[PDB]
Amino acid sequence: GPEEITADIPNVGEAALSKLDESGIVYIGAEVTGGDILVGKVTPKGETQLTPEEKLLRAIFGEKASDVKDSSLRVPNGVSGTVIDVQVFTRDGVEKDKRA
Amino acid sequence: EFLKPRLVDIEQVSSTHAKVTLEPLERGFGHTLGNALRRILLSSMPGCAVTEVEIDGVLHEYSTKEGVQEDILEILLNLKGLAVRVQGKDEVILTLNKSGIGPVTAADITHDGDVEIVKPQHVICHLTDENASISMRIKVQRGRGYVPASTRIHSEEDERPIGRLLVDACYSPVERIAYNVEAARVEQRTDLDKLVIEMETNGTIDPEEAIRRAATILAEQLEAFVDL
Amino acid sequence: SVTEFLKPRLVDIEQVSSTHAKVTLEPLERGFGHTLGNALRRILLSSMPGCA
Amino acid sequence: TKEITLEAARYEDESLNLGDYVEDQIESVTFDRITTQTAKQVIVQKVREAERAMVVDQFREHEGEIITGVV
Amino acid sequence: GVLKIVKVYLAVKRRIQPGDKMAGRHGNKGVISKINPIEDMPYDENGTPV
Repeated sequence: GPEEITADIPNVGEAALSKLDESGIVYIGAEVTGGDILVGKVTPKGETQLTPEEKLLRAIFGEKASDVKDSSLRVPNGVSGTVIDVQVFTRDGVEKDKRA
Repeated sequence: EFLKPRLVDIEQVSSTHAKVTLEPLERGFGHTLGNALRRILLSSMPGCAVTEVEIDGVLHEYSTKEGVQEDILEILLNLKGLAVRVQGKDEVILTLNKSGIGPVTAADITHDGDVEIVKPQHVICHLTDENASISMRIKVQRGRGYVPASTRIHSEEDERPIGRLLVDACYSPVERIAYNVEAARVEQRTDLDKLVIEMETNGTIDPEEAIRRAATILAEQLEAFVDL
Repeated sequence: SVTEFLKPRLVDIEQVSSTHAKVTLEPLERGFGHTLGNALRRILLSSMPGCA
Repeated sequence: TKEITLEAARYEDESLNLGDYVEDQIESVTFDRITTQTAKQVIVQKVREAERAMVVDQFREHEGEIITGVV
Repeated sequence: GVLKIVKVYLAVKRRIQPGDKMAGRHGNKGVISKINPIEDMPYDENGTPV
């Protein structure tokens, strides 16, 4: 499967999602600090296993993505910054999201 | 058997800098009091400069507005040098509104009773477009010394509305301090040194109060030298 | 604030037999060490009453 | 929205007395998309609770297993 | 083999601090050593510190 650019990133709290919109792209003019997340990128993992917990979680809820891995472009450590300009380049085969 | 120095003259040649004269001072103290008072005055005084701002229609420091002929970074750099004096409170907010052709000055800032601007002729930014305007509200708080902008984020009081801008704090009312000694009057004696201190104030601090506060600081911190 | 300070706490007074005392104080706010040292050195070395 | 009394219900004629724990509201549907990690943690906790419930159903009801075993 | 590429521009304001390599216009290099407060500076008889 392809990659996901949305803001659905697990194992993080409200502090990491506060810098992100409903589309997974950081705001224009947010004072970020080294160690935060700019663009929420999650990679789908393979099934590779079969457990009753799978049928309990993804089958019942319908969330058949179903496994995700954190691969967000985090800010390199040691540097602060202020996001002044964000560019979105999309090939004309994929339906662009709301922020695009 | 010493002679207590007393303030005798405050020569205010202009609204920005003045001279204070001390009268009889014993020999050898011309360089003790002068250097100590110079260092205290230049180091530790309560300033009243700007800390934080928020523009009507910009998202960060590095963008630009339509109508102003210089960058938001330039307006912040010019604004960080504003000389404003607060009397009643210790943290106050002032508002600015201006439209039409013509530069905006500190005299165009709302001037509610407690707050008093000292240099109305100071320029902040020009205005060129006819149907353009800026509505900035500004933050002035007390303090002393020097506070870098990086440390200002440590508050962690949810200071993340994107419309806020932090400017480098520079509140330190004195700018250039000089002193010199000379032979005093007769007083039926000799070997008394008068201390003359020339002080260059940005405009928010009167000389006599500055000298009194510096002496109070020195005495309060030196009172610890009463050993076991 | 405006007038809050860091009043020094005399940590110790090391004393050699009878004359070579070594007074150390801590903390002292930045810029005050040289000022106080200069003031004390000039007021103690130069002018203080004493018979000779 | 989650704690009221008869004094506030007096506007609505106080149909129910204060302190009632019965159901008084409902939700249409929850997306449960961003909360996937929390749902997985809750599923793990529920699996542990089900294991504990099975243990209570078998060993506790049978007073444990009084027999030789392997540690 | 790409769907979308997103580029963001971070903008830092680098201040001065001990370690910054400074120089004049011919020869006299130097690493800045200490941010000495202004009171300790050697001052001219007019009052302006260096």
